[PDB]
Amino acid sequence: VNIFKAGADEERAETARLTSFIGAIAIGDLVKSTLGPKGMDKILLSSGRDASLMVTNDGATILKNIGVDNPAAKVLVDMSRVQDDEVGDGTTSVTVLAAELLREAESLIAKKIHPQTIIAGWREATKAAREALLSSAVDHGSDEVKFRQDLMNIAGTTLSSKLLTHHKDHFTKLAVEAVLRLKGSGNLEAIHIIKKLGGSLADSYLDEGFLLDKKIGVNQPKRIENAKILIANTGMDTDKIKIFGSRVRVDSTAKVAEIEHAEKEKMKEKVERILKHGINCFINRQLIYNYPEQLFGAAGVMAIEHADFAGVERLALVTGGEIASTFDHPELVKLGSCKLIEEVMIGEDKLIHFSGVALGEACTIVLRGATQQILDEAERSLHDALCVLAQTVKDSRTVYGGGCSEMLMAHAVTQLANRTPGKEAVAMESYAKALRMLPTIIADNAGYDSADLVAQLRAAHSEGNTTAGLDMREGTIGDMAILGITESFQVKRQVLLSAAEAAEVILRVDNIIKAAPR
Amino acid sequence: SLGPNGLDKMMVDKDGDVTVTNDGATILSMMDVDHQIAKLMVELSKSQDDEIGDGTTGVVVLAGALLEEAEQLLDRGIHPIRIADGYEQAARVAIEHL
Amino acid sequence: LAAEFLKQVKPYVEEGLHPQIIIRAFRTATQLAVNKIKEIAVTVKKADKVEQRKLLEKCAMTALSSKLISQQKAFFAKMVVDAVMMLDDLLQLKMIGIKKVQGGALEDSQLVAGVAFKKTFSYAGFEMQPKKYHNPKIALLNVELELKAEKDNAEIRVHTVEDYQAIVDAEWNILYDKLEKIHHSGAKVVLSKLPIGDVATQYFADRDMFCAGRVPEEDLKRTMMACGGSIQTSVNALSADVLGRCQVFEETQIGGERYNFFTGCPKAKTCTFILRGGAEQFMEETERSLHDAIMIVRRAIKNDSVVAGGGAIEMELSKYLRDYSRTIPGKQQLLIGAYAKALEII
Amino acid sequence: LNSKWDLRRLCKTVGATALPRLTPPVLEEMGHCDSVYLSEVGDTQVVVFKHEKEDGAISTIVLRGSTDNLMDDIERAV
Amino acid sequence: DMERRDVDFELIKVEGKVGGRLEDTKLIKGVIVDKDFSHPQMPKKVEDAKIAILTCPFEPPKPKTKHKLDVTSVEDYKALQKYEKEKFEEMIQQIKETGANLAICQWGFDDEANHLLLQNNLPAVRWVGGPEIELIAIATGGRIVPRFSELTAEKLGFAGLVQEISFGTTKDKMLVIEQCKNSRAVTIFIRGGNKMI
Amino acid sequence: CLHKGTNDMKQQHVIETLIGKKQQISLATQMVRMILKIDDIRKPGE
Amino acid sequence: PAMVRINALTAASEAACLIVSVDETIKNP
Repeated sequence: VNIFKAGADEERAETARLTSFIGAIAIGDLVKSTLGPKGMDKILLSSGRDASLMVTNDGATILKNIGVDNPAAKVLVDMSRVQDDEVGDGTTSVTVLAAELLREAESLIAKKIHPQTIIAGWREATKAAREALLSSAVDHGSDEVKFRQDLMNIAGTTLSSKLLTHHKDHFTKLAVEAVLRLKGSGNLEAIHIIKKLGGSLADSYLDEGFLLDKKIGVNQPKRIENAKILIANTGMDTDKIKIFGSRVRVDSTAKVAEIEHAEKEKMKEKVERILKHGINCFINRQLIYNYPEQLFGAAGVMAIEHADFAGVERLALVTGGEIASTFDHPELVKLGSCKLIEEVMIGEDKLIHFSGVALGEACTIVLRGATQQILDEAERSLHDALCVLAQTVKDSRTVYGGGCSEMLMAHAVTQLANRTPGKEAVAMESYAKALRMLPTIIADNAGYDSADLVAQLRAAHSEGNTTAGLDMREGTIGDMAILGITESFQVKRQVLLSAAEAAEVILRVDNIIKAAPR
Repeated sequence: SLGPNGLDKMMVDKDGDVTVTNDGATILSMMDVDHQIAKLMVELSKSQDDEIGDGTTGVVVLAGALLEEAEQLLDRGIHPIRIADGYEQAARVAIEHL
Repeated sequence: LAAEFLKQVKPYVEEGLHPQIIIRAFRTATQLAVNKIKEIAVTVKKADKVEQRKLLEKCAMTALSSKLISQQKAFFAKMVVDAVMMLDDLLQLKMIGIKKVQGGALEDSQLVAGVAFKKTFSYAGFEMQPKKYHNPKIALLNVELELKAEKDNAEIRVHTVEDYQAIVDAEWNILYDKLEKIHHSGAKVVLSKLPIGDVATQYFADRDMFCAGRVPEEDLKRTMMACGGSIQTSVNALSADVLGRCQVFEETQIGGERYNFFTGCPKAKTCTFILRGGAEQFMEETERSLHDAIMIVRRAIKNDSVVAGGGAIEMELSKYLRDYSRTIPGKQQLLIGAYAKALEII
Repeated sequence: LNSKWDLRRLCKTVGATALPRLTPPVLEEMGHCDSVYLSEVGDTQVVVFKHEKEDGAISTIVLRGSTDNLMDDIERAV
Repeated sequence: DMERRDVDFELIKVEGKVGGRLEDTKLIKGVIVDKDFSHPQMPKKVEDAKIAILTCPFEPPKPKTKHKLDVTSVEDYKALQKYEKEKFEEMIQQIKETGANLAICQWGFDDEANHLLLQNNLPAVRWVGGPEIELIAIATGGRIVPRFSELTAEKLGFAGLVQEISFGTTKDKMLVIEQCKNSRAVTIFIRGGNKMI
Repeated sequence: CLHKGTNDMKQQHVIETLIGKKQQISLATQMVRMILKIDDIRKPGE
Repeated sequence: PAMVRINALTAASEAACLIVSVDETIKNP
C-alpha cells in the first residue's frame, strides 16, 4: 500500500545496490582518462553562462562542476572535494580507486557473501596496507641536498599530469623556489597567482620580488628607491567619522563653512602624522580620497589605494611592515622596507613591481600563456602543486610512487590473505586486485601492454624489489629512486583511508529513499 | 537497521541533500510519509530517541512485530480492547521480571 | 440519545402527525424523567462510609475508563482528585495547566504540587548560573530588563561630549539600578513576561541568582498564585510581601527539553500536569480526557449527587416511563412508549 | 474592551457618569452597585453586576440551553 | 552533576570538521571556536591564558535609545575628534591595567581599536556567537563583562593553552582553547573523510 | 552477533541500560495499544 | 454525576423538539 507522498521511491537491497554501483562506476570511468603521466583531460561547459567552460585535468574540479543525481555518486564527489582540500591531486586516484573497489565488491555480491563480512575484511586489509605503507616511508631531515632534490622530484611528479607537463623542469623550479620562500609557513595565500594573457606558457615566471595589480595615485613619483613602506586600514575617502551618527545643527552657514574647513585640517593633520614616520610608500585596502593624495604629492610620497586584505597580507609578509592605524606612536610601529618600487607593464597593464624585498616570506608568480582555459588550468595545477609541496615541508617523508608503493600495499595484503583463512580472505584478495588495478589503468592510458606490465611488477615486488616501479616514457619496470618518481606519504595515506571509509559507507547502504523534490 | 550486523539507510533530502545513517529516529524523521500511522511511528521513534538514545534501532521493530501478531489474533475475531488490556498486563509483567 | 429519539419517532412521522403533539409528549416525558432522576439521585454526605474524596475518586474511575488511558485509571484518578482538591475555591480550569512533554511512558506522567515550564530561552549566561535553589525567594517582574529596548520613544540632544558620555552611563545606570533593586530584594529567582537583558543575566550569574525571560503569561499567573507572590511591574516599589516563596526550586531535563521546577509550596491552590507520552497525538488525546476528568470532578464537588453508570439509569427511566405510559390514554401513550424504546439504546 | 454601547449600558446601570478625564473620581457621579463579581457559566468567564435598584435599572435576561440557534429563536421571541 | 544525577548537553560542544582520518577525532578539555584572530598579524600561539570576555563592541558607546549629538562649533567638533581617540586609549588602558592577556568580544571591532589592541600584545577574537562565548567563560572560569570599566582581574578567564590551528590544508582556520584546570564544559572535535561520515 | 563461541554476553560485555529496554517496551506497548484502539478513518482526498 | 445524564436528557429532548419543529428549508447561494 502507498506510504510516501507522490514522487517518492523505495529501492531495497537489489535496485538500491544496482543504482549506487552503476553511479559509482560511471563516476570512476568518467574520470579514469585524466589520470597518469600520459593522462588526458576533460572539457566542462556551463549550461548557460555565456558558455563558461573549463578545460580541466584535476578530477576534483571535474566532480565539483558535474551535477549528479545518484546519491552515492554525490557522496563520492564530496569525497573528492575533501581529498583535494587535503592534497590537491589524487582526487583522480581516490575516485578511481573507490570506483574499482565498488565494482569488485559488486562482483563479490555476485559471489553472494554477506556485505558485513566484506566490510570487516576490507577494514583488516586497509589496516595492513596502511601499516605496510608506513614501513615503506623515507624521511629526509637536515639533509638539505637530498631534501631539495626530492622536493623538485615531487614537483616534477605531481606536475606531470596537467598540461604543464611539457615544461616540467621550468614550473618545477618555480614551485620549488616559491615554497622555499615560505620559510615553512603553510599559508599559501602568501603566494599570489596573477594570470594575464599573452606570451608563451614558458614566459610564465616568478619575479625576484612582489607584484601588485593596482593603479597609482595622481602624479606621485612613479618610481621610488630605498622605499620606506607603511600599511594601514584607515579609510580616507570614507572621511573618518564617528560611527554613531551625531548630527551637525548650526545657526549660521558660517559655522558649516568652518566645519568643512576643520574637516580638511583634521584630514591634513592625520596626513602629517602619517608623514612624521618619514615614509615614502603608503598603501591601504580602503579607497583613498584624492585630497589626501594631493597632500601626499605635496610631500611627494607615492600611495597605492584599495588593495584588498589579501594584498595587504602579502605586502606585510614580503616587506615586514605592520599594517597599522592612527599612526599615533611611530616608534611602536615597525615600518616596511624594500629596495626599490617601480611600475612595469606586462602585456597590456602597468603593474606595481616590488624588487629587493627585506623578507622573502611572500611571492607571486606571473602566469603567461595562451588560453583563459589554459591559464585557468595552469593556475589550478600550480595551486595543487603548492599544496602538496607545503604538505611535504610540514612532513618531511616521501613515498616511491609510479604504482610501486600501491603494489607493495597489494603484496602485503595478499600475504596477509593467507593468514586469514575464512571468507574474509576472499575480500582480502579482492582488495589486492582493486589496488593493483590503479597502475594498470595508468599504463593503459599510457597505451602500453597493461597486462604484462602489472604482472611483471607484481613479480618484482613479491620478489622484494621494493624500489622497482613504472617508467612512463618507455613503458617498463625500473628503479624509482633513479627516476625520483615519488610523492608525499600523507597524500597516499589519505587516499587509502578515505577510499576505505567510502567503500565502508557505500556498501553498508542497502536502501535508497528519495523524498519528492520541491 | 538493527544489530551490529545490521545495515543502515541513506536518505535523500527534499532539497537534494543526502544523509547516511543508522539511527532509526533520523530514518523516520527524514522520511516523507503520508499514511497517518506512518507519521505516528515516526513520532514514536523521535520520542523514544530524545528520551533515551539508540533502541530506536529496534523500537518500531517491536511495534511492527507486535501489531503483526495482533492481526493474527484479530483474524480469530478477538475484540481489540481485550487485546490491548492483555498487552498492558504482559508489559507490566515483562518490566517487573526485567 | 438524540438520534435514537428521532429514529423511534420517525415511523410515526410517516403517519401525518402534527409535530407539536410529538414535541409536547417529549417535553412532558423529559420533565418526568428529570424528576425521576432527581428522586433516585444518591448523595453520600448523609451516609457514613464516604470520604469527601472517595466519591470523586470513583467518579473519575468511571468517567475515565472509556478514553485512551483506560488501563491507568487507578493512577490518574488519584492524581486528578488530589489535584482538583487543591483548586479550591476558584474552581476554574485556567489555574491548573496541562503540559504536553514529549516522550516517556504516560505511566511516568508527573503531578507537581507547583508550577513548571516547558519553556525557557537561551541568552548569554543562562547555563552559567546555578540551577539549584534549595529554599529560594521568587521575584516576579512583568517589566522588561533591557537598555530602553522598547520603552518610551525619545530623541535626545546633547552639546557637551562629556554629557553624551553621561547619557550612555545613565542609561546603563537605569538597568543597574533595576538590577540592584532586584538583588537587594533578597530574592534569587526572577521570571519575566518580557525579554531579559543578557547583561542582567550575567549579573545574576555572577551573584548566583537565577533568572529567565519571555515566560508565557498564563504560567506566570499560575506561579504567582502558587508561591503567593504578586506580579510586579515597578521594581522600585518592591518589598518582601510580594515575594513568592517555594519549598525548593529546580530545573531538570525531561526528553531533551529544558524545564523549570519549583514546588512543595504548602499553601498553593494550583498545580500542573507534566504529561509524559510517546505520541504527539497522545498529548492532545490525553489532554482532552484529562480535561473531561477535571471538569466532571469539579461538577461532582459542586454537587454531591451521584447515580449508577453502565446505562442502569437509562434502564430505570425506561421502566418507569413505560409503566407511566399505561396511565395516559390516547396518542400520548405511543409517544411515551417510543420515548422509552429509544432511551434504552445506551 | 467594552464597546461604546456597553459602557453606555453600564453607565445607566450604576447611574454614574462616565468620565473622559481620568482624574476626578467625583463623589456624586460615582458608581453604586449591590454586588459585582466574576462567575462561571458554560465554561464562559462572566462578569456580573448583581444589583438592587429602587429608582430603576436596566436589567438583563440570561438564556441557558443547548443550541445557540434555539437561543436566537427564543431571544427573538422574547 | 553527580549531586543531581543529570547533565545538560548544552555543556557538551559537538563539533565535526571534515578532513583527516576518523581516528584523529579527539575530545578537547576546552572550547573550540569557529573564528580566527581579529587581526591577522597577531601571534598564533599564546602560552599564558589571561582571558577577557566582553560583549560591548570596541566602539564609542551608543545608547540605543534614538540618540544623536548636535555639534555646533569649531571647538565642539575638535572636542569630539579628540574624544574619538581618547575613548579608544581609555579602553586600551583599561584592558591592559586589568592584567589580561587575551580578549574575546561578542561583536565586531572598529579597526582602529583593532590596531591599538595589536600594539599592546593582546590577541583577540571578533564576532563570537553567544553559546560559544559562554562555553569560553565556563571553561576558563571567567565571567561576561559588559563594560571595560567594570572589568577587573578577578573576572578574567584563565586557561592552559590557546592556539589557533590551520587544520585545513588550504582553508581558513579554527581556534582551540586547551584549558588545563577543571572545566564544567568540554568539546568533541570530529574529523574524517566525508561530510556524511 | 559477532560470532564468538560464548553466548555469555556478560563475558562478551554486551550490555544495556535497564532504562533503555524498560522505556522501550512500555512506550511500544502504549503506542500499539492505541493502534489497536482505533477503528475508523476518514481521509480527505488530496 | 447525575448532572451529566440530566443535562444529556434535557438537551436531547429540546434537540428533538427543534428538529421535528421544522417543515422546510431555504438555501441561498
